[PDB]
Amino acid sequence: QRCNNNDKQALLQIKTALKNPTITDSWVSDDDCCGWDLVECDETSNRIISLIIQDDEALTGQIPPQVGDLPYLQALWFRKLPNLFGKIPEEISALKDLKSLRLSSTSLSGPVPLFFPQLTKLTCLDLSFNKLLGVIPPQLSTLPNLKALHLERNELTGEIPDIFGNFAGSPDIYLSHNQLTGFVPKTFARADPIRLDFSGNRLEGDISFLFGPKKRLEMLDFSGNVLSFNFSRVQEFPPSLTYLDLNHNQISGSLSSELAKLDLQTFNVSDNNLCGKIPTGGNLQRFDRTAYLHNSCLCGAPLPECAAAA
Ligand SMILES: *[C@@H]1O[C@H](CO)[C@@H](O)[C@H](O)[C@H]1NC(C)=O
Ligand SMILES: *[C@@H]1O[C@H](CO)[C@@H](O)[C@H](O)[C@H]1NC(C)=O
Repeated sequence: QRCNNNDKQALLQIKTALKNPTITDSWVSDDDCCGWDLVECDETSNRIISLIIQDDEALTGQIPPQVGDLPYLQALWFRKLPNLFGKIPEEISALKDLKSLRLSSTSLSGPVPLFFPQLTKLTCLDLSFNKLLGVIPPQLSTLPNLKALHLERNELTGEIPDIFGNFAGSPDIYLSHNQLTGFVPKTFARADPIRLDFSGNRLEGDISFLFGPKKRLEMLDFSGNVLSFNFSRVQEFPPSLTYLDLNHNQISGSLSSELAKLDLQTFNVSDNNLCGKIPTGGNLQRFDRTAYLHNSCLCGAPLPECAAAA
């Protein structure tokens, strides 16, 4: 045939372990498993290289450990399974060929496991919208080929490890809606990511070293933190910045007039300690007043005109 018998028996184990959910109805010992839904075989090796279990509210239990028994997996997705619980099983460490691991929108908990650096082909690592706990493993920073890391919407505490600025190739990082504390590491000055989303944490201090004219940054969201620095020290911006959200921080100083050279699509500095005139140009008078409310003394279009004598 085509379907490898060992890949076949592992899939039949996983089906059994999940209590024959409906989404595995295609998994019949009649038909070649390469034919089945949710899975993909390689063209040459004919091994299972893909398993996508998604969007099934009734599916109850843990990640079956027999996922470790599909040794040629390149993509393993468990997404939008609210009744999936327990911890990420240690067995995923034997999946040396994964490029895409997405375990997200589930009730997976415990610590972020420590074996991910060993998964050297990883390009996408998405553990987002779970109940993961404790600190970020700094050694994740050693993966050589990551494009994106999603740890957003868990229950992670502690600081951003210094070495998280040193990912080879500067992948996008999403840490938002956790309980992270301390400063953004200055190692991020040397990183060139396209997107960063650290919003809804308890981060403090400065991020001025994230901006600057040779960076390829397009999207920055640090809204809902306690950032406390003088925005006047950012006098040049990454030219392709189109999304900048800093609402709900303790940022002070004033808006550089260099902001008017950006094609900003999204812009929000509401609920800060900013002062002085909103500069004229670019898209700045195109944002409605809600991008600028709850500041100390910003004035001008679209806020009311500057009134020094009142
Ligand atoms: C903030 O930084 C700039 C230059 O880096 C300085 O000129 C300015 O007065 C400082 N602002 C405040 C409010 O301390
Ligand atoms: C800015 O943020 C506030 C708070 O999240 C929100 O209510 C408001 O609509 C936002 N405005 C813009 C223009 O993004």
